[PDB]
Amino acid sequence: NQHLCGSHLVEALYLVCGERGFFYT
Amino acid sequence: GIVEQCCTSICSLYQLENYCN
Amino acid sequence: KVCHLLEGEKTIDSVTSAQELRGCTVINGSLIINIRGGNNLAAELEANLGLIEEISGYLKIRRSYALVSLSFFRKLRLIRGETLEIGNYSFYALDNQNLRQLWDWSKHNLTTTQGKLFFHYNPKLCLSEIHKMEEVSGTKGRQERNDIALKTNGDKASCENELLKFSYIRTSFDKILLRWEPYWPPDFRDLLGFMLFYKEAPYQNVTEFDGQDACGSNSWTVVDIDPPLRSNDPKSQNHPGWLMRGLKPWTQYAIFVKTLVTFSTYGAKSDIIYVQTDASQILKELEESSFRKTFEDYLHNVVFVPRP
Amino acid sequence: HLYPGEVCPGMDIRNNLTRLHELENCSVIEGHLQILLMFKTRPEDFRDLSFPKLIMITDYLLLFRVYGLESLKDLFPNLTVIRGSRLFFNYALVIFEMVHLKELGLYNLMNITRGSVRIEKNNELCYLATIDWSRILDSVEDNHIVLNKDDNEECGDICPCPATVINGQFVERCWTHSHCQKVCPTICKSHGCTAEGLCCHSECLGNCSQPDDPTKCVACRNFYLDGRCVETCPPPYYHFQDWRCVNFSFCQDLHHKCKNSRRCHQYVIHNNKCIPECPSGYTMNSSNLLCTPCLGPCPKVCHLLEGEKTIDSVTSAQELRGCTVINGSLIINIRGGNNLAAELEANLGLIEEISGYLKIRRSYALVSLSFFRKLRLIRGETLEIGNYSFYALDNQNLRQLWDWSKHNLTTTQGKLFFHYNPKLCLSEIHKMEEVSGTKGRQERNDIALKTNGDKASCENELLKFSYIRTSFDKILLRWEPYWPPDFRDLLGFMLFYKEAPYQNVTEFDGQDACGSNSWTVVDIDPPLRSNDPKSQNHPGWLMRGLKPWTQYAIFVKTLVTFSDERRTYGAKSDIIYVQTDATN
Amino acid sequence: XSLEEEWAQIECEVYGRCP
Amino acid sequence: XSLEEEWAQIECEVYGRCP
Ligand SMILES: *[C@@H]1O[C@H](CO)[C@@H](O[C@@H]2O[C@H](CO)[C@@H](O)[C@H](O)[C@H]2NC(C)=O)[C@H](O)[C@H]1NC(C)=O
Ligand SMILES: *[C@@H]1O[C@H](CO)[C@@H](O)[C@H](O)[C@H]1NC(C)=O
Ligand SMILES: *[C@@H]1O[C@H](CO)[C@@H](O)[C@H](O)[C@H]1NC(C)=O
Ligand SMILES: *[C@@H]1O[C@H](CO)[C@@H](O)[C@H](O)[C@H]1NC(C)=O
Ligand SMILES: *[C@@H]1O[C@H](CO)[C@@H](O)[C@H](O)[C@H]1NC(C)=O
Ligand SMILES: *[C@@H]1O[C@H](CO)[C@@H](O)[C@H](O)[C@H]1NC(C)=O
Ligand SMILES: *[C@@H]1O[C@H](CO)[C@@H](O)[C@H](O)[C@H]1NC(C)=O
Repeated sequence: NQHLCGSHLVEALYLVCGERGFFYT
Repeated sequence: GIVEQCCTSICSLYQLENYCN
Repeated sequence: KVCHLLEGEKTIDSVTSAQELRGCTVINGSLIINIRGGNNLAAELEANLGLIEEISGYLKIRRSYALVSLSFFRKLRLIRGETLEIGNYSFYALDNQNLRQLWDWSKHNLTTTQGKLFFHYNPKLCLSEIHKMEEVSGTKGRQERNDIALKTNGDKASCENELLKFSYIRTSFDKILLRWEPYWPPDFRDLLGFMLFYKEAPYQNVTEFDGQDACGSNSWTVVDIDPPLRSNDPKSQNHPGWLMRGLKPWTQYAIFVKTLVTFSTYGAKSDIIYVQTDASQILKELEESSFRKTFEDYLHNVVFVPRP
Repeated sequence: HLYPGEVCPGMDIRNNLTRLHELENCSVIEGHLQILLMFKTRPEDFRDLSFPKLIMITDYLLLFRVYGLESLKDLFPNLTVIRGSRLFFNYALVIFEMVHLKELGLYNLMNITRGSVRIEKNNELCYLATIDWSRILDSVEDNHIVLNKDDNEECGDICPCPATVINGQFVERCWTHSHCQKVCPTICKSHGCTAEGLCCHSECLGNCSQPDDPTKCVACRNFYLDGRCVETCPPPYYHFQDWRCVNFSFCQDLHHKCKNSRRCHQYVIHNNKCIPECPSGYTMNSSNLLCTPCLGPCPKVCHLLEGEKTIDSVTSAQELRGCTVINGSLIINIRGGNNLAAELEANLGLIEEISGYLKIRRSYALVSLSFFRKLRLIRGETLEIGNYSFYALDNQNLRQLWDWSKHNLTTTQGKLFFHYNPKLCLSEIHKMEEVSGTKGRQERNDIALKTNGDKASCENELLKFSYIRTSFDKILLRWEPYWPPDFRDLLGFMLFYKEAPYQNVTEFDGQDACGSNSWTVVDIDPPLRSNDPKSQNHPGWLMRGLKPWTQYAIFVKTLVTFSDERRTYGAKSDIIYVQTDATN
Repeated sequence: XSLEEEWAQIECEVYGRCP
Repeated sequence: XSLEEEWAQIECEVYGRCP
């Protein structure tokens, strides 16, 4: 859709991944 | 990295999803 | 009166050198300009050079750090090329460091009648202005092999920016509230701020770079403005605004607003709007914002990991 | 009791607060303490949760988007030292977008051994102006604390505590309303004191329970061993992780783990230490796990992902620590007003060779590239597009490359590129063109004549004022003739004059600023080439705008056509303080 | 609302600065 | 001289400018 930057990258990823959570290795 | 993928380009929803469990 | 330049090739390099030219309807021979400083200038370059309408020789502007606009040549309308600078140039802007406005081509019909144009360096000056001149001045139509360089011109300049519309203009006798459209670069953090400009201006013939030089004379009461708190939803981007204070009753202000944006270029500027009310350090700030952007971009690049 | 609890690897806690119980026992973390991305939590979740066992993190602490954490006096009451062996970016403590964080609670924190503090965008965070960061860490300037509540609003930081003169007034220094800042007498600046103020033993980094007693101390300034702080590890304890002592069976076990299978670094022993890789010029011998210097060269080649590695901060540089050969191209993009030259020197200094290109782009605080202490070759095997092997763009304070009086840097192939380096004089670029051998093979170097060094004094020759004569309002000056090797490359002179009541005027930087108190530049077209090759035409200039009883700084610069010849840099005078005569 | 009061409301709405 | 007179002399001598 749009360029996701700053906090908005964090918000947008969070909405994509609300309960799943973010990855780490 | 995420900033090249999503911030300095356009992430598909698949690409955002690629960063999550 | 006509001014035959006895030396044929006059340089103007300060206010006191221009006063030789006071009251010159036309200038025979060529001019060079190398105006490089001045104080409390009181438009004293415009007064001496404003009358000039026709220059016989070439017009050369070099090193001219103080001048921002060439609108001090208010009546200039003809360069004749009857004495071309080597390379057959009739206009020659070299290393004008703060030249931002070549001329207000909307109100200017200058025709550099013979020989080529030359534009090298002049970083602030936009290629758009340069292209406007070569077509206003017949040179490009006349197949003049104009020597203007894409590289080193318009660099380090916010040229060819987007329009900002004003959406809201609510006045009082002594304060005016404005809101313009939301503007955001492709990355919103590149909006370091806006910068409003206003000027009590009884006549609707104002121009952005009029009455202005880079030696610190400036007719505009610039008001830098913080970036708005961005919304995720583009349809909930509130129209940013400012309540500019301390005005005078029933006085018409010329106003515009412009984006303050960090280079990655991406920026916007309003037209001048008129509102009758009612009856360097900068590179440190542009780094600091670019630094906090850099850290945040690093953190994201490090914390968010693509699963394999 | 010194570290009366476990030592734990680097901790990443994200998404769910559950993982924090890995910290339940740890007293020292041998790694980073990332705590981040906990949107789901509430203050309800942090009411109980505390890790008072934790005293010291070897690397960095990173708090980022953790919600409902109101204060760090809950989670880490006793934390005292963030060693910063490995940093986040150039930062040891990072507190970023902490949405609910009301007041920093790291009252016990006493030292940050390396790297800085970044505390940014914590929209409710007060109690920052109270902290005396000078006590916490030496590099207050590098510390970055902006966009918090204390930076946006009023903060009622009453703390009914030590008052320091760092602030203009005698503001009491307090982490929170409950907790004073633990200021300790000037004499004990890096080891601290007991509650009664009796200073700690010389090892006791930050704090101690019982004074001058090196086991009853809270953290170690140098090393930990067997419940005591020690200045260095005695044999047979090898230094491990630059903070603790480990015996050979420990390093041997770790070496064989990463041998047997990998996530990994075999922990070879060199120089009484235990290190991840056997350093440059050493190899591991006989399976004794002891680095021995090779016969024949055996450099530490460090191999770069897809042939590029960008050094943006300290952590990116430290990833190349000791990498005496780079098997890739290097990009330096230091950002921000803080010079990291010392850190770069420690990490990038040992790089003898680069296989790819070396690119310095948008480096702000990097005055010099001399942080590389032994870089001698840019093999240019890969090149920056345009076939460049050395590339430098937009570097805003770059004043010199390697001092070519001493160091030698060669390029096996590829061109030079130099654009928009405002303070880097073409002198220091042309010398590179020779030393690097690009000129020898006639590489068409893309070096911009008028974008490099335009904001720096560049004249290396000298002009002397042969003759001064002065008037009440006029100062007639002449100076020695000058012409470049080709007099046609002389465009003119430039006479700079300014008022100078006191002769403390500093040299012209180069930036031609037009400010009210800046140099009155006068351009001067050059004299007629005449008579003997002595050039018996001493140039001169008369100024008539001066006023009686006034002393004026003057100097002259040449103005000269730069060219591919590379031999024209110009001449400049020293500043002379001349005084006009005084008339009624 | 008044021009001043509305601006403060706008400032809170836009820049987040509220009286 | 006078500073002006010498300056006039200097200009003829070096810059070749004369009244
Ligand atoms: C924090 O403690 C450390 C000791 O671990 C102090 O570190 C030394 O400080 C001096 C300057 O004060 C430096 O020149 C040394 O290089 C430092 N050594 C090490 C090993 O880091 C540090 O000064 C203390 N900081 C404060 C503010 O007390
Ligand atoms: C400029 O001066 C010369 C000599 O005085 C004269 O011949 C010429 O016509 C003048 N220019 C114009 C446009 O008349
Ligand atoms: C200048 O113009 C004239 C006529 O167009 C031409 O003959 C002459 O060669 C040109 N010289 C240069 C240097 O452009
Ligand atoms: C507009 O015209 C008036 C004369 O009617 C003049 O005084 C004023 O300077 C003009 N505006 C500008 C920007 O020059
Ligand atoms: C911590 O200590 C408890 C009890 O001593 C133990 O059960 C647990 O496994 C230890 N480790 C962690 C990571 O909690
Ligand atoms: C020291 O070596 C012994 C065996 O010699 C080993 O059991 C012990 O674990 C080592 N020290 C540590 C802290 O592990
Ligand atoms: C630089 O080169 C000279 C001549 O080849 C050599 O004598 C000298 O040792 C070198 N110095 C360094 C620091 O590499």
